[PDB]
Amino acid sequence: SNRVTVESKDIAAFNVIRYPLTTDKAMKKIEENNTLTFIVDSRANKTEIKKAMRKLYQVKAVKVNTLIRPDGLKKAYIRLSAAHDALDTANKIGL
Amino acid sequence: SIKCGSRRKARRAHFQAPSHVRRVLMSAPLSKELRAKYNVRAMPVRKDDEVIVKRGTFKGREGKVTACYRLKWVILIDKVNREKANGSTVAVGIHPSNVEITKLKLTHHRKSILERKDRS
Amino acid sequence: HHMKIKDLREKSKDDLLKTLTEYKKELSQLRVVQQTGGAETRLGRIRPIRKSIARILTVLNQNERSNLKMFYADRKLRCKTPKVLRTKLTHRRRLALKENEKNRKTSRQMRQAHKFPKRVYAVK
Amino acid sequence: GRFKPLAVKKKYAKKMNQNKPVPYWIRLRTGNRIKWNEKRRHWRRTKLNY
Amino acid sequence: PMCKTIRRDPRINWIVNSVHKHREQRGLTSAGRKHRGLRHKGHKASKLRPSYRAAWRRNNRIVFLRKR
Amino acid sequence: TKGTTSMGQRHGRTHILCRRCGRNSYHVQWERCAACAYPRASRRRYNWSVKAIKRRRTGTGRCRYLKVVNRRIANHFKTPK
RNA sequence: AGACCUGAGUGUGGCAGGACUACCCGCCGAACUUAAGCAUAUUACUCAGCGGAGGAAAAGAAAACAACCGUGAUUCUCUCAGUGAGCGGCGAGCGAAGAGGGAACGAACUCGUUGCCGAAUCGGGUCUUACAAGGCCUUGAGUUGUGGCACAAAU
RNA sequence: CCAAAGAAGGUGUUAGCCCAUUGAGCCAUAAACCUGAGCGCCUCAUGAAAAGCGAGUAGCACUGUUUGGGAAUGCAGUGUCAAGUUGGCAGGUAUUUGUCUGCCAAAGUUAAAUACAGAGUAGGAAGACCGAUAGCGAACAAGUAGCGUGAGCGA
RNA sequence: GAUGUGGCCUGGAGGUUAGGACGAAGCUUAUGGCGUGAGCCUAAGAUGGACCGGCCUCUAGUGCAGAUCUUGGUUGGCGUA
RNA sequence: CACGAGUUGUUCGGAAACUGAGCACAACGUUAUAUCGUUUUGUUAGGAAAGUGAAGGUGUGUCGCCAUAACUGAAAAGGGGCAACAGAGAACCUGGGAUUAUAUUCCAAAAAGAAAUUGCAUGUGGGA
RNA sequence: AACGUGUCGCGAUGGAUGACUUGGCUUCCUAUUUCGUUGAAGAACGCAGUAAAGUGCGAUAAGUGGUAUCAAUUGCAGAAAUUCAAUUACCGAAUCUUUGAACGCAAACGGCGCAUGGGAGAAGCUCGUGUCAUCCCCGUGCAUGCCAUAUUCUCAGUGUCGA
Ligand SMILES: [K+]
Ligand SMILES: [K+]
Ligand SMILES: [K+]
Ligand SMILES: [Mg+2]
Ligand SMILES: [Mg+2]
Ligand SMILES: [Mg+2]
Ligand SMILES: [Mg+2]
Ligand SMILES: [Mg+2]
Ligand SMILES: [Mg+2]
Ligand SMILES: [Mg+2]
Ligand SMILES: [Mg+2]
Ligand SMILES: [Mg+2]
Ligand SMILES: [Mg+2]
Ligand SMILES: [Mg+2]
Ligand SMILES: [Mg+2]
Ligand SMILES: [Mg+2]
Ligand SMILES: [Mg+2]
Ligand SMILES: [Mg+2]
Ligand SMILES: [Mg+2]
Ligand SMILES: [Mg+2]
Ligand SMILES: [Mg+2]
Ligand SMILES: [Mg+2]
Ligand SMILES: [Mg+2]
Ligand SMILES: [Mg+2]
Ligand SMILES: [Mg+2]
Ligand SMILES: [Mg+2]
Ligand SMILES: [Mg+2]
Ligand SMILES: [Mg+2]
Ligand SMILES: [Mg+2]
Ligand SMILES: [Mg+2]
Ligand SMILES: [Mg+2]
Ligand SMILES: [Mg+2]
Ligand SMILES: [Mg+2]
Ligand SMILES: [Mg+2]
Ligand SMILES: [Mg+2]
Ligand SMILES: [Mg+2]
Ligand SMILES: [Mg+2]
Ligand SMILES: [Mg+2]
Ligand SMILES: [Mg+2]
Ligand SMILES: [Mg+2]
Ligand SMILES: [Mg+2]
Ligand SMILES: [Mg+2]
Ligand SMILES: [Mg+2]
Ligand SMILES: [Mg+2]
Ligand SMILES: [Mg+2]
Ligand SMILES: [Mg+2]
Ligand SMILES: [Mg+2]
Ligand SMILES: [Mg+2]
Ligand SMILES: [Mg+2]
Ligand SMILES: [Mg+2]
Ligand SMILES: [Mg+2]
Ligand SMILES: [Mg+2]
Ligand SMILES: [Mg+2]
Ligand SMILES: [Mg+2]
Ligand SMILES: [Mg+2]
Ligand SMILES: [Mg+2]
Ligand SMILES: [Mg+2]
Ligand SMILES: [Mg+2]
Repeated sequence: SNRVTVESKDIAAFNVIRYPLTTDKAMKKIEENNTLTFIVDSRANKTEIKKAMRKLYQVKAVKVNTLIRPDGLKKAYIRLSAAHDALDTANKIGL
Repeated sequence: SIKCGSRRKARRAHFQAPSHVRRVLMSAPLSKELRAKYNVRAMPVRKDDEVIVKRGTFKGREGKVTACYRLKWVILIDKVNREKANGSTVAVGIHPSNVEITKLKLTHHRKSILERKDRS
Repeated sequence: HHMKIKDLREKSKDDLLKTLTEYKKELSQLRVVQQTGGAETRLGRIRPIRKSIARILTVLNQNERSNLKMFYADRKLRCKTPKVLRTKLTHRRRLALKENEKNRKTSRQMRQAHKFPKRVYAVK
Repeated sequence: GRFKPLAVKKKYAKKMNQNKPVPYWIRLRTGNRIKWNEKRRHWRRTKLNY
Repeated sequence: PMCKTIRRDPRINWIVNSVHKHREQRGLTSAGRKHRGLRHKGHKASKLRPSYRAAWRRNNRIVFLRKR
Repeated sequence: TKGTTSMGQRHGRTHILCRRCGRNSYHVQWERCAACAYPRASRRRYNWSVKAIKRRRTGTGRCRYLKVVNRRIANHFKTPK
């Protein structure tokens, strides 16, 4: 192998998901739609976002909706399974 | 060796000097007692040094160095200050070559510097 | 917080990876705090944690590269050395003749050199 | 309109991000020379044409 | 140039050197020397040596001696 | 007529951004750049425009690796013992 | 069957590609301009164009000068010399080379050929601390010729 | 009061003695470089004590080009094309004979003196130069803002 | 159109003499004096805030009123169309 | 002007994945110079550009033949690509009290709901 | 008268002049001074607690490591002396996103492959494990040409022979 750098498997999830959003739309989605909102990697897809959510916050994402914002950042609308409460995991996150 | 034949180059080397060259440039003379006991004529000023202003308006003012700004080419002294329009107290900057070091803040590295400097 | 470089150098690869994981977790939490306001004292910890991550990764990569350069030192492996582990120098310097190849002489040239060596002499 | 390639969208996003005033504390720095951004762009004055 | 036999043979060792890259493009081969007039010396090639450009520079550059 | 009225007849665009130089000189229909001749391997360089050459030459950008290799050459490829 | 020759396909190990291009090397190559017009001429074997390398390049070791009491690779400098050379609608204009004073210079070598040998060669493995200018092994290349000895500074 | 230091920068006015500087010298050091071709060990090398030499080549012819080269300086295309048993090339007016001088083409490598006429890296020295409409377009977040579909233009 | 001028003026260089924080250059003038003149000098700034004058010589990117001159600013037309 | 926000898709448009007027990488040829020419009239290149695999043999598993791995091949002429957001193709469509701004894109268990379609698998039921 | 005309003093507009120059231009010198498929030069995105440009840097992102220094940086904030954490200078160790000669195939697509290693896997299977189909992610190799080469690889030819 011509690549000799040490790349670990325990960090990819931290790169896939950057930070949650605190805006009013995000708060409404948390309260009503059981949905969390994160800024994610712009090269990431929905499958790896689901895996990152599972590995980071120990919740199941039934649906992930993504958009690339007009400022270049990709947003993620992540609805959790009914067995997980978005408000509880949001408090656990610190949002 | 900032000074050279070309004044343009000497001024450029002085005013674009890095931080450590600026430290060397901002040296102050030691007192006669310190010159007697260390056989050194001048040292770069340092925080917590005790200095006395020899030149300028604040001549005779004595205090402890609180800051060596090195970006404004000045040292801030606790006893040297003035009030603003608000009445709050602000530190007046003094060029280190206008002051005199009366007590040194001594550390092992500065002791090694003094041993490097002494003429004996 | 801050990780000492000597402490990182004494640690093992698995412990290094674990420390990297915990620091990445801390940096993620600090990014969250940076989004939701947060105390300036907390936000002052971001740069130390990023530099500690950089220090851990530097130790990991230096150890890996030294170990791999050791592994390919043997002539049985040295022909299969990855390009990234070989010496860089310059493209022309890599393709240029080495001193050993440059100094090659014919048997006639060597015999001439031995038979008529250059002398050291002086004139009064 | 609706269609743009993602590279063009990212160039437009960067130009949108650069279109900011200078922070106030920049003007208070030692030896500062910057007052305005002077590279501010308005969509109705000069065209990026991406 | 990368063959070990070439690189370790004194007779052909010179051509590995970087100054001989594409020597046919600069006219250094025998045919290039032929069409450059380097087959002749002395009075048959005075204006051709070392090259036409070199002799033209010698004969056409205006010389300003310091004191004149 | 020609003039103002015909300015409103100008639709589309002859050039878009170039992948190689990013100059908005890539002729869409000919699929080649007017500024750097991409996708030709070599770039446009003409001695009748020395100003353009100086605009595009080495050092006008970043020299990410050139500075590193220059420093390594200046230090005679110093390596640890 | 197999061999050789002439060509393929894969594996293995490498190289080329672009940039720079002020100077340097090869080709290509104008016109404005001057001639008080203009066509040869001039500008100019220049600009523009194409290709190539370096720290310098190119040149360089006599199929050279000369006609001497002879000199002695190349390059460059002053002079030769704007020349009682020479080329030119012999008009406008172009236009060098020996020699001499110097800079530099340990400056000289390598093939082919011809004679005498004839694999003594070169790559690969492997071992000597070693991809040794070494030893062993290898049809693998090579006898459609690698290498060694001698050729005027020699005997 | 210094001066083996007067050196021209900084500091609130014009500073040898306020600061930095301005010396001898000291410390450290991957390789490379220099030194009885520095000095050891193993290995490996090593010194002396008759023939013929470059063939589509060189020449000629024609045509083009280049040159001061002029009955043709060099080169190119095509034609056709050698000699070496008294050889070949050069000897600046063509030819045929002789006689003399040099030299031995058609394979190759070579440092230094030379260029850097809009290059680049790391450092230096400066100037009877310009002093913000000057000097680089640019003393400033300048090849920037801005203009053009574009080549480009450009404060 | 030629020439002459111990003829005037400007930026630098060798010299030589001075001047300046008790105010240098720049700038202003019903501000006088001198010179045929180019100009020079003084005075006053309720101007300026740090450089600079005279003389001998050397040197040049050395003197503007106009080039449908260049750049910058202003301006009557005009509170008009 | 300043600050803070906003663009959510298995089914919508594109691509994945069609050919067209055409382009021109390779290949070959030419040119002092590739930065030139040829390259759809079924179609590159003096041109050996197929790396696929019908039937066989051998072996595994599935049954009473099928699938899977290997050795010998029948057949298949004419290299690789791009070029349509109006041609071809294309499995979602209503209600909402779901916004300040998005929606055939959001709605969560009574999904307001009702579907249609791929890919892979497990049982069920039948055959090998 | 009023408009208007002068002169003086003081204001405004306007930024000449003079001083000052970390700039330019010109000349000269030194040297283990000359990039790139081991991916250059150029393009593009991004990185700071605060950060538009510029500078520096590359997901280790206004920097990691090492060596010298010897207490800062500085607008605010945060942290707080013998190597071990400062800050500067230098450099040996590293990092180095998408590209670009750009080279798996394309491209106004952050697209799509073939081999080969991995990773994650909430269905299923197996006893919350382990294993894991489709789907997804990552690393490496894969352009063309040429040279050498195959412990002597596989072939083709009404080429030349030989059995
Ligand atoms: K001195
Ligand atoms: K002082
Ligand atoms: K001919
Ligand atoms: Mg979407
Ligand atoms: Mg001193
Ligand atoms: Mg529209
Ligand atoms: Mg408009
Ligand atoms: Mg658009
Ligand atoms: Mg000569
Ligand atoms: Mg129209
Ligand atoms: Mg068009
Ligand atoms: Mg080119
Ligand atoms: Mg090239
Ligand atoms: Mg002219
Ligand atoms: Mg004429
Ligand atoms: Mg005329
Ligand atoms: Mg005429
Ligand atoms: Mg000519
Ligand atoms: Mg030219
Ligand atoms: Mg070069
Ligand atoms: Mg040479
Ligand atoms: Mg000679
Ligand atoms: Mg003469
Ligand atoms: Mg004469
Ligand atoms: Mg001529
Ligand atoms: Mg001589
Ligand atoms: Mg031989
Ligand atoms: Mg001074
Ligand atoms: Mg010796
Ligand atoms: Mg001969
Ligand atoms: Mg011939
Ligand atoms: Mg001519
Ligand atoms: Mg040569
Ligand atoms: Mg140079
Ligand atoms: Mg200017
Ligand atoms: Mg200008
Ligand atoms: Mg008159
Ligand atoms: Mg002047
Ligand atoms: Mg008056
Ligand atoms: Mg003038
Ligand atoms: Mg005037
Ligand atoms: Mg008016
Ligand atoms: Mg606005
Ligand atoms: Mg905004
Ligand atoms: Mg073509
Ligand atoms: Mg056709
Ligand atoms: Mg078609
Ligand atoms: Mg055909
Ligand atoms: Mg298509
Ligand atoms: Mg359609
Ligand atoms: Mg659709
Ligand atoms: Mg709307
Ligand atoms: Mg739904
Ligand atoms: Mg920024
Ligand atoms: Mg990384
Ligand atoms: Mg590609
Ligand atoms: Mg390509
Ligand atoms: Mg046969």
